[PDB]
Amino acid sequence: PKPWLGAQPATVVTPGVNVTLRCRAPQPAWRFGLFKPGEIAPLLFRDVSSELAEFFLEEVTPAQGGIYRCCYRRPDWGPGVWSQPSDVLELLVTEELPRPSLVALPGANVSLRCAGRLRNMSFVLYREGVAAPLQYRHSAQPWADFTLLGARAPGTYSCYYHTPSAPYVLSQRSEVLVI
Amino acid sequence: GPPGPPGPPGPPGPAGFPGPPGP
Amino acid sequence: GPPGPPGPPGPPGPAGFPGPPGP
Amino acid sequence: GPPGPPGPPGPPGPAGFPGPPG
Repeated sequence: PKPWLGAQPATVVTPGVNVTLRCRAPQPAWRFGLFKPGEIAPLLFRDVSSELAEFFLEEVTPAQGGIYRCCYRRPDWGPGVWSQPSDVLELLVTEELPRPSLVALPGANVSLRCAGRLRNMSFVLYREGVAAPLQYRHSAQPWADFTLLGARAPGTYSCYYHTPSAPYVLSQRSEVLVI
Repeated sequence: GPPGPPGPPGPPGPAGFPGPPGP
Repeated sequence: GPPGPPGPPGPPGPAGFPGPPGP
Repeated sequence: GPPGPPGPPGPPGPAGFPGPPG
């Protein structure tokens, strides 16, 4: 019975905020383990006698980032014997997201793709000349396509991406794109 | 019935202005 | 009954920082 | 029922590019 792992408030956060990792098993367990990759020893472990265990990371630092896994254990189990591991949880702690690239896709109407390297982000298109953004879209993919209408296409554009909700982590703006 | 959940996050702010020229 | 509609979206974000200077 | 309270504020815009050189 594989447990599942969750991160609150987010999977991508700035250094200094508090992250609560939450592991849950189908039936109550005695000991929950928080593992980094390949290490037999859990970094953190909680004795709870519950189906749920919360791991509180106060003021996260870029060291607390990485791939996490949850496993549980019962008292009557062998030594170094743990349950099925949960699906991975990649926690990213950074001041800033890596800069996106803004390109035009060939096909009249014009389509742009703001591309970063991080999944689950909100992408935002800015028009050089206008303050408020032109278009914005939330995507699971590390890119988003914007469609520009025919004769409103020519101009100077740039994009940035950010986390969907607070605490926000922002990327820098892409190099401007000339149409 | 109860009040609905909160709305989604507001739209993103305006882009930052370029800085002054250098020394 | 069931709870109401989700609220309106929030206010827009603030403007980003003005850029650094020159060099 | 009645509608929810408004959502959280949006993210800030991207930071400004550095200025021209001297």
